Amino acid sequence: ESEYEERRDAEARRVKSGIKQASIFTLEECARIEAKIDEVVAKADKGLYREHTVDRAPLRNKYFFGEGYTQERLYSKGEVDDIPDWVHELVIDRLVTHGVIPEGFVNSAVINDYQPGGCIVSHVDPIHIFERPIVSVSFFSDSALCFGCKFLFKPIRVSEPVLHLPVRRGSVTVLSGYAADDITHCIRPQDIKERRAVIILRKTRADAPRLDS
Ligand SMILES: O=C(O)CCC(=O)C(=O)O
Ligand SMILES: [Mn+2]
Repeated sequence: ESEYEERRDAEARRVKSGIKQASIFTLEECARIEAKIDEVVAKADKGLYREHTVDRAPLRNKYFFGEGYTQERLYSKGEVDDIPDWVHELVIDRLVTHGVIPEGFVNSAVINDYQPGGCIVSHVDPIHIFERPIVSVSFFSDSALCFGCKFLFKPIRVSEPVLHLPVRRGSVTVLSGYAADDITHCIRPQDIKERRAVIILRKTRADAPRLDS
């Protein structure tokens, strides 16, 4: 019934207005990047990174490069590891060549690695920390990015998405405007049925607040 359908669809159009998607990477180019992601996981497992580079959760690990953060604040310089050369060579440079982002934009790369059933709770990328657009490239498997969900308790549930955005393996997702600023996004446990990883590429604001030593 409407007005529900009408009002949901109206906001979904607003969200979509701030979403651009690209492919660019072939599946063979994806497998190559996936091999590098596996190398990062292995290196972290051997404890070869700086402490704040690696954050571990039940079904999800995050790997912070370039900049890390926590009212959110960046860590002091040198607390997380530098962006690996392969992220520049295989991912950032490709997106620059294709005009998705300008040269020198990206100074933060985060890899999220999800096991089946993994998720990330609804949030807005800290607007006082990160410039827009926010760019992500997805790997290993197909999934979906949802907008506007609430993660509820008593009992545990995730509410209905305002927008459900399919994200194929190799998909490039570019968030701006409404989709980046005016609504949350998340990954629902139900949309991670197999291992999936994502590289999130961002520019920190020159005036982003930073912890001191
Ligand atoms: O997994 C994704 O595509 C997005 C993850 C995300 O939004 C985040 O890590 O801040
Ligand atoms: Mn996010």
